[PDB]
Amino acid sequence: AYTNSFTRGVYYPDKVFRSSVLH
Amino acid sequence: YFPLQSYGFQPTNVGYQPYRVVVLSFELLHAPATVCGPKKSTN
Repeated sequence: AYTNSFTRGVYYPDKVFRSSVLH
Repeated sequence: YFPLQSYGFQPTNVGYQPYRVVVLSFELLHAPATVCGPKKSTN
């Protein structure tokens, strides 16, 4: 069987804080 | 080729001697530090 993942499985790429930004 | 070989390390041998090696690998990261050079923290 299968299912759609949608937008699941994103993770923080590095241990740096960033805010109000597109990376 | 065959899976392993043995060194003929004999006391009479100079590049044919056994050399010990240590590689120190440094984990520079955005994680918290835990291995640090001796340097006193100020206020």
